[PDB]
Amino acid sequence: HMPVFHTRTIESILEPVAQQISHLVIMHEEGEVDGKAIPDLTAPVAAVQAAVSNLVRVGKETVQTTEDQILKRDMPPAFIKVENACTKLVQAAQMLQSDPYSVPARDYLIDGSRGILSGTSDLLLTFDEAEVRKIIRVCKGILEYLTVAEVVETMEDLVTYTKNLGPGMTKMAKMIDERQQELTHQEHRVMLVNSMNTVKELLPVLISAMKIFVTTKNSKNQGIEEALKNRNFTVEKMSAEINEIIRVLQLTSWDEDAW
Amino acid sequence: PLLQAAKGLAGAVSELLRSAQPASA
Repeated sequence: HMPVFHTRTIESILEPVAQQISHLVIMHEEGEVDGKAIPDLTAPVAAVQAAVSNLVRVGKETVQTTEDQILKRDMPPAFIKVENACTKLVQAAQMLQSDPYSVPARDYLIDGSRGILSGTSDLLLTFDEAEVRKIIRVCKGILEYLTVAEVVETMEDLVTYTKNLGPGMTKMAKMIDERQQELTHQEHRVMLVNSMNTVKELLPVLISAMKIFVTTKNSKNQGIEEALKNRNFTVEKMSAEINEIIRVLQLTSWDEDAW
Repeated sequence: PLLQAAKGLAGAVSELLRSAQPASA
């Protein structure tokens, strides 16, 4: 029933509130505590309404500013969730201001607080899925560009190829590095990291195979097909490493049912 | 930004739960 926090960022933001809810429940099992009046919660609830309203606007701005259709589809249901839970909190504060000892008002308080927790988790998760999709798009870009190696036959096209690829790789590596730090499972971290390391080591090897090929074509020594094949093998081993990374990232997410 | 907005909501809910504790206990 209680939501699962998948990344370290999400855990840091939500875990403490989840703990606070449990503390309140446990506190209420003690005889000295249950029976006591819940103080006036009008103002503290007004603060929550204000923060919910801010979160919904920021989310709506995030929905109207993105190309991510999956995001545009998933966020709204989460807005409905937190708003509904917020409504319960507002109701409970009303009930508790006339009857500070209501047991059903206290239940509304806990249910509203739990609902906000899970609605916020869902929202943070959706936003996290989308960030991961951005990383996957970059990897997929690099994967596509790796096949451009097949149309490179001149030394000039090679220099262009190298100019364009190097920075794409550097950017992929940074994103993977950032991502590995969000993960809660070491299994995935080392997979991602070792794969990225292998692709980085293969780059100069690919660029060298492409050069040998161009040179051979020019100089004409007859060994052109060996050169092509070797270049293709390199592209092939790099492409498999990247596909592995894409797959681990997809495994590291897709998490919620939504989309 | 979204992350800061969620931190603010988590903050408001924590303060609310803390205020719900009896005066005093």
